[PDB]
Amino acid sequence: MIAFAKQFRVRISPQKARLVCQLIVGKKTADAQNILSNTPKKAATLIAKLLNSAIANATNNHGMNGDALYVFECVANQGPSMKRTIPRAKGSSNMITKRSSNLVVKLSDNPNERQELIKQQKALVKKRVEGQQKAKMARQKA
Amino acid sequence: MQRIKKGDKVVVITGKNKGGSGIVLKIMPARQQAIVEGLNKVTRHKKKDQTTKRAAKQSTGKVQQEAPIFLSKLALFDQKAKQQTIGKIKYVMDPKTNKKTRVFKKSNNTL
Amino acid sequence: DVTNVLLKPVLTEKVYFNQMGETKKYVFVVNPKASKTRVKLAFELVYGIKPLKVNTLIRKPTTIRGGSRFPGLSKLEKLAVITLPKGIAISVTGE
Amino acid sequence: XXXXXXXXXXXXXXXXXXXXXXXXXXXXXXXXKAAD
Amino acid sequence: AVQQRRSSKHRRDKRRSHDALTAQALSVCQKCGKKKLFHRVCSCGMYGDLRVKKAY
Amino acid sequence: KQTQDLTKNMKIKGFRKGKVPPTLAKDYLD
Amino acid sequence: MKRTYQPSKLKRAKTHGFLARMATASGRKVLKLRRKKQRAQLTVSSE
RNA sequence: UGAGUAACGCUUGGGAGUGAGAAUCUCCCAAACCGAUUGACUAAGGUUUCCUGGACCAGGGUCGUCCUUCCAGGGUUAGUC
RNA sequence: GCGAAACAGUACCGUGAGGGAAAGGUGAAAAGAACCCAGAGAUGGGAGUGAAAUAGAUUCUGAAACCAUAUGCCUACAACG
Ligand SMILES: [Mg+2]
Ligand SMILES: [Mg+2]
Ligand SMILES: [Mg+2]
Ligand SMILES: [Mg+2]
Ligand SMILES: [Mg+2]
Ligand SMILES: [Mg+2]
Ligand SMILES: [Mg+2]
Ligand SMILES: [Mg+2]
Ligand SMILES: [Mg+2]
Ligand SMILES: [Mg+2]
Ligand SMILES: [Mg+2]
Ligand SMILES: [Mg+2]
Ligand SMILES: [Mg+2]
Ligand SMILES: [Mg+2]
Ligand SMILES: [Mg+2]
Ligand SMILES: [Mg+2]
Ligand SMILES: [Mg+2]
Ligand SMILES: [Mg+2]
Ligand SMILES: [Mg+2]
Ligand SMILES: [Mg+2]
Ligand SMILES: [Mg+2]
Ligand SMILES: [Mg+2]
Ligand SMILES: [Mg+2]
Ligand SMILES: [Mg+2]
Ligand SMILES: [Zn+2]
Repeated sequence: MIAFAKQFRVRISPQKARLVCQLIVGKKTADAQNILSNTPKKAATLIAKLLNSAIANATNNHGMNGDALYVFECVANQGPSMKRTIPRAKGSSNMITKRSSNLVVKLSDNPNERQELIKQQKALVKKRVEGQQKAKMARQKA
Repeated sequence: MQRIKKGDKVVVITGKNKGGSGIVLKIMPARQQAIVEGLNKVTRHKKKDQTTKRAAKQSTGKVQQEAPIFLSKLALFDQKAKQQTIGKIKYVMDPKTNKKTRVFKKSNNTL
Repeated sequence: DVTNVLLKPVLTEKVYFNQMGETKKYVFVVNPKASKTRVKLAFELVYGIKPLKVNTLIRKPTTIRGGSRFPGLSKLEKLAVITLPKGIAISVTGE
Repeated sequence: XXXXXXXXXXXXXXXXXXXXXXXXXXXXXXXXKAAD
Repeated sequence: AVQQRRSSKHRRDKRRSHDALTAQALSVCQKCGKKKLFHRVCSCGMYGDLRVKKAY
Repeated sequence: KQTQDLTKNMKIKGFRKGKVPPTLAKDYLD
Repeated sequence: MKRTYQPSKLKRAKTHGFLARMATASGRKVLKLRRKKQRAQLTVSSE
């Protein structure tokens, strides 16, 4: 049971954001909040808001206990860039790419959540194989 | 002349509402639509806006209004006939008043 | 004469600052092709009190609604400042 | 309250996007490295 | 000088292997309980037993 | 009293707040 | 330093203006072509 | 990819305040440079860039509650220039 | 396909003649998401409408290069198209 929160067009870079996300993945709720509130980085007062919103909609919307949340996955996907022209010397020009990140944080209450994902994939692979087998008797039937 | 006018009784012949009786309040010829009361009730999620003397209150909750319907889905309703039925209409010109009048083709009922 | 050179009166802080203290100064917008004498004549034929003097302002067009998908220019305005004699104050609305 | 927008045009995220003309009128000169 | 050969996406991460961050040491205030980074005044202006600054 | 209450904000077209006309506040915003 | 273009109202209008272009056969040929291309700015007279 | 690398293009400290958030905004006290000038009036050119209030999509080589940016309103008065 | 399916000879470049782009698709119907929670807000998570909301205005389908996460295996005496 994964609850999540998202943020599109975050000004922080994914490269400079993954360093902070790797400090909170797998961490308990209170310790993650305590750790992230005292880290001198720009991408720390923005991941905190996303994390807080995720806690709120996990214990209010989906109805989870609140004492079992651990950071399941916090990642910063690559967002859309904006191209501008920086004037160089001797008449040349370069392209500055202000890069943006799409942030998503996910927390679970069950410490075995990976197993269910593999199970659904296993269920998905099996449905493909069953259709082939069901098609084969019918092919043989005709 | 026009197949559908503002006021005449009409029903719906396709869609979720079958045999949906209503009164046409207004006809948009350009978009080939027709607003019929009691049918196609939609409930817009009414926001709250306060920028005018009337907007200071603008009490709007779950107002259900009328959605326009394509004129093709509409069919005229017979009233003079003892057994009411759905049919098509003509555009005969009676020399008594030289005015065009709609008449059904499965009966002899005017309008 | 035709009195198409008196389009619309305008009321601002500057206008209301002048419209007090003995002599009143009323600011209208006029035909940009009209002259001072035409402004005085229009005021003569439609109000009845001879202006003491007339001053004119031309406001140049400038870009408006900049950055909006379709940008547009402004409209050319000529402003006229009528000043009635001591002790007279007529109403712009009500005749 | 009194938060509303009855005007036909009203937006806070004004639509705009900067473009580039790719102005790269670069050149070069001669040199002291000439083996003749 | 400029690269005559492109660096793969693996050597880049091998170089970045030393870019990981460290968790700053935190402690508990003895009068309000919130975590504060060690050897520094808390948000209440309470360092140890000394009233330092007015409350936030 | 009432005219004091009706002079706060509610800016008229050509004006700002504060110097709202002492007598003319019932024409545009009626 | 002094760049090539030093702006001036009078010089611009007297060199590339409508009246300057409408004084010779060459200018008439240029304006007809500009009308063929439907240029919004026919001459430097219009902003 | 180079690479989170080079670079960020001449100017300090503190007190109070606003604000959800302040080395960067407001006020005050200093401090440092200009002072045949970074002072004041204008020609040419620029064309609203001027004033008030609000905002922080975009731009400001950082930040921003702030801007010459954006929004709304306003501003240029001649018989003698 | 006319340079131009959109407001194209436009934006933009040049003193000037002149040169000259890119950009289409929500849903049958806006029925465009009331309300609640976090947040300063945008926004996000629920609720609701809808057949479909992983059709949500970033709006038909969504490929690869590219960036991240993870089940399983291997890898810190090793000369590697
Ligand atoms: Mg240069
Ligand atoms: Mg004058
Ligand atoms: Mg990798
Ligand atoms: Mg490194
Ligand atoms: Mg490259
Ligand atoms: Mg890099
Ligand atoms: Mg290096
Ligand atoms: Mg170095
Ligand atoms: Mg350096
Ligand atoms: Mg500098
Ligand atoms: Mg400095
Ligand atoms: Mg000195
Ligand atoms: Mg000076
Ligand atoms: Mg401007
Ligand atoms: Mg100002
Ligand atoms: Mg302001
Ligand atoms: Mg910035
Ligand atoms: Mg005088
Ligand atoms: Mg959704
Ligand atoms: Mg798509
Ligand atoms: Mg080994
Ligand atoms: Mg050995
Ligand atoms: Mg060997
Ligand atoms: Mg070998
Ligand atoms: Zn404390």
